[PDB]
Amino acid sequence: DVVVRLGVALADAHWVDKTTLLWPGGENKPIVRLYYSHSSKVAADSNGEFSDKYVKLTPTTVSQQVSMRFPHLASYPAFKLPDDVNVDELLQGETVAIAAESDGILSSATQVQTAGVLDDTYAAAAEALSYGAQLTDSGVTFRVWAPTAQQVELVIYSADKKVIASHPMTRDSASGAWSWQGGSDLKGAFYRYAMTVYHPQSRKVEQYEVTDPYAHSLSTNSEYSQVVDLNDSALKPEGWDGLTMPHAQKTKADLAKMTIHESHIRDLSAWDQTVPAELRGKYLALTAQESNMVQHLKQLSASGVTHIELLPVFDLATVNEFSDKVADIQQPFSRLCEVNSAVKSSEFAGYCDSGSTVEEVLTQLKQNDSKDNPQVQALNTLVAQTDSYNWGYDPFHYTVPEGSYATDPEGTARIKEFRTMIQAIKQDLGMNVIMDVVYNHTNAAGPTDRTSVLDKIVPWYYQRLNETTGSVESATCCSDSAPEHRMFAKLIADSLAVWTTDYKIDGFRFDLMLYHPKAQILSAWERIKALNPDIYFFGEGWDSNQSDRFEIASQINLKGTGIGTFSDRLRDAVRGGGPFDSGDALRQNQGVGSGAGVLPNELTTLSDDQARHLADLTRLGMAGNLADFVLIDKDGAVKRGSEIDYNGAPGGYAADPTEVVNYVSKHDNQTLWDMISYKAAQEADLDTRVRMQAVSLATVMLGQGIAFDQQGSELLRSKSFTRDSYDSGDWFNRVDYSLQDNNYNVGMPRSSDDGSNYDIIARVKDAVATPGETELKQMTAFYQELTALRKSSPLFTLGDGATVMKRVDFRNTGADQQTGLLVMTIDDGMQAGASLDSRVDGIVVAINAAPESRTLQDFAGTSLQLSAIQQAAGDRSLASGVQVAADGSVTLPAWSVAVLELPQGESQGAGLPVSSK
Ligand SMILES: OC[C@H]1O[C@H](O[C@H]2[C@H](O)[C@@H](O)[C@@H](O[C@H]3[C@H](O)[C@@H](O)[C@@H](O)O[C@@H]3CO)O[C@@H]2CO)[C@H](O)[C@@H](O)[C@@H]1O
Ligand SMILES: OC[C@H]1O[C@H](O[C@H]2[C@H](O)[C@@H](O)[C@@H](O[C@H]3[C@H](O)[C@@H](O)[C@@H](O)O[C@@H]3CO)O[C@@H]2CO)[C@H](O)[C@@H](O)[C@@H]1O
Ligand SMILES: [Ca+2]
Ligand SMILES: [Ca+2]
Ligand SMILES: [Mg+2]
Ligand SMILES: [Mg+2]
Repeated sequence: DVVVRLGVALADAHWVDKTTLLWPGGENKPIVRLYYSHSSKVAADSNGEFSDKYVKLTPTTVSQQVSMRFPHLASYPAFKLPDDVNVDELLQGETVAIAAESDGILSSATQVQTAGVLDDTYAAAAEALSYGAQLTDSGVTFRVWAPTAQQVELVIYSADKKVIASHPMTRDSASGAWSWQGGSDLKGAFYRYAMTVYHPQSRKVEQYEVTDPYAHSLSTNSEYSQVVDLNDSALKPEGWDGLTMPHAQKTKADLAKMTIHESHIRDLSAWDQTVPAELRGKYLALTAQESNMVQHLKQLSASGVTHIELLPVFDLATVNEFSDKVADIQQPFSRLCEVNSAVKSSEFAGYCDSGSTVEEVLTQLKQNDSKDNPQVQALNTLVAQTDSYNWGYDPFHYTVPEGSYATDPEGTARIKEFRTMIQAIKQDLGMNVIMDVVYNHTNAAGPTDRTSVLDKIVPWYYQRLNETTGSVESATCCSDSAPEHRMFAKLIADSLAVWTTDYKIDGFRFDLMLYHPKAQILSAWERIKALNPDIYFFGEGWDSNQSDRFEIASQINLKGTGIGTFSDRLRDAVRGGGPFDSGDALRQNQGVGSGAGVLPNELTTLSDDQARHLADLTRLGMAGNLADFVLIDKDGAVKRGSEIDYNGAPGGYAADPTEVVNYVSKHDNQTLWDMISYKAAQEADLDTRVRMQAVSLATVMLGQGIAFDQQGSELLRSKSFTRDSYDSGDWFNRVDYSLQDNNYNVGMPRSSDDGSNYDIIARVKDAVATPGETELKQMTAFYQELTALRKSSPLFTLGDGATVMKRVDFRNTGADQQTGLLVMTIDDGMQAGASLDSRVDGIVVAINAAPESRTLQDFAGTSLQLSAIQQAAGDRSLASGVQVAADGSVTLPAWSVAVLELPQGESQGAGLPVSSK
């Protein structure tokens, strides 16, 4: 045969199943071959010939199975391998697709992406097995999937990290998994997998030790995995096996009551001097029953907050778990200098031999901090490199608790402490627990990074790659994963199963769910429902550009599935603007909650029509953002929810309100208070802004969607205008449970991301006083009033979309509406069906997001009464000053919220029937 002669570039050939290669470079070329070398690079010798073995490819047509699996490759020129190819032999080393002209002169040569053929060859067999260090009756079975590795050894380490054994593992030909079976004496042992494996990024047969991707226990800072039996009673708090979910999640009416408090382990306790010092920033702070923080959460729970959602508490990578390598702001500046060489070489080096703590230094820097001298963030940006603080969207191991939140990060101790926290939240605080999970990316990839785990063990399989270059994509921020590949889908479901069964997690929030296939999220839900039939899944289902590779798990595509998604519709209508706003747009783009139209600031050009459009989105969201809900829009037109525009997209997208998570604040982007501070008119005084915060939250808390909120909205939480505070430390993320202030105006935010906002910040920042104890207590009262109202009646939380459509309506709609007045009715009368609430025949929710008093005549002649919960709050109520006249007319003061009711008599009454449209 013809010798190819006369280098390798890119990686645009795709070996997608046993006998199919997709490659643009082989088109119309007469000689197309797949060369391979076990132990070196497919390269030309001194002669210039390609002497490595090869498999010849013949042009062919893309099969239907291939086009279904990889629609983004379906137009690639297809080539067929001989049916007798030993795929397992080729996959052990480098493969290169080579095209040549009829004489054998090289036309192009490229590397091969093999994830498709790996799935087609091994995935079914490998999916039938279980992975990790698995303690059994007979002892232990280790198993790791590594279908391309040339060798795998199990390295066993002593407690002091001395090698005590290195065991060659046994490869299973059908699955490509490696196993090793031993005695029960290996319980508690540390271990890694010694890999000998070709990595296409380096084109080397690499040799390295890697922790177990199915690790369930770790040494300090995740350097070694550890054999554990999570069922061990020594790893459980007393009574763990009997722990029950305090809030039901079985029916859609159950789910709709979900009211989420999105929290972070350090944000909760890092500043609370009434938490024991040894527990600040730890899981166990939730057991400090006498602390300000825990007492505050207990009162929130009593008032109707039902779920704590935890920011990453799986093993993140971006905090060093070796305490001697970390300095926090409560510690001496001298400690910071000894762990942080960037500080020691900085303009702040003069503080190294001082006797001040870092937070004492930051405090003194506040007075002269400004846009022209952003020195608080200058020092804090250095502190952030070596402190204990990160949101943790940086996955190191998916199925071990984070070590730095434990009092002892070495070994199994963190498992019991994590469970002690979960038990404290459920049994002692009475709230369910949601975990934020981040399967959409890894912290790192490639053969060299300390935190690259999956991509060292099966290179180029667990990460999503560019079709041409083979580079790991970074749409997520970081190292994009590939949940469309079967063995990572399995890893995800197996991981969720441990969190569900062994840690008793009640629901899961999928970070960047839009990068997952719809089919994969649904398959995971099917598998977890077998373990916990009431588990709830939701996530960020924005529109993504992965739609060319598979049907994405988005808001639109999840309609009717029961998987929830955050809604950005009510969020942006009430907050104003969008997450991408910068500069003067942050002030111009007022929301319903900050007086769009009705209380304009000096920069906005918002029209009355535009303000009323935001109210349409807000009403639609209060009714659960349903595609088929019927309302009267700003022009008097009859519209389904899907016909209300949201930046060119159909606004209403859901089938049931339990598919919609409404919110006006979250860990991402500016806090609600900082948004109100950007947007409020200069003449809106401090007490008005507090009511703006409460009016904004009322659209969520009194709405039919699931209610979600940021830890501290009830305390007017500020991040000093920081938009993206993931690494902004204790300083900018502070929540003060002693109620002295809301952390506003503690220095200009990080210049790298908010520098473009310094001008507008300086112009708005000092408009009114910073909240103090009086305002914090009044906001907490407002907040607990809203959650208590939501909790008090099943009419707020109907759950079923058809039931919402049969019962929920709006008044003050159309072209003659009073702008900013949101009036929702919920029917419990005879035309709705059964009475769901024996105390009332109907409810009216009136939110007057306006600086005028408003009078309503819609309920004239009815028996309407102000809710007793709000009457009991007196002049501290959001309904303070509301008047219900004899004739049924109702007057609301400025910036007020009233829940009114028709009292139910001896039999079900007429109620508030939905108007015909
Ligand atoms: O150094 C790694 C990575 O750090 C930074 O990315 C972080 C984001 O800045 C931060 O906002 C957070 O992003 C997550 C959101 O909080 C979450 O709600 C959702 O939208 O997913 C995001 C990604 O998980 O965390 C990331 C990762 O730590 C930085 O911006 C990146 O450039 C950098 O590569
Ligand atoms: O991924 C890294 C990224 O994380 C954070 O950005 C997130 C936004 O904060 C968050 O609002 C969301 O953005 C979506 C909009 O909300 C939605 O209305 C629509 O426009 O889609 C947007 C995403 O396409 O998600 C992003 C992505 O996580 C963080 O703030 C960034 O700094 C960081 O770069
Ligand atoms: Ca940090
Ligand atoms: Ca793409
Ligand atoms: Mg960690
Ligand atoms: Mg009733």
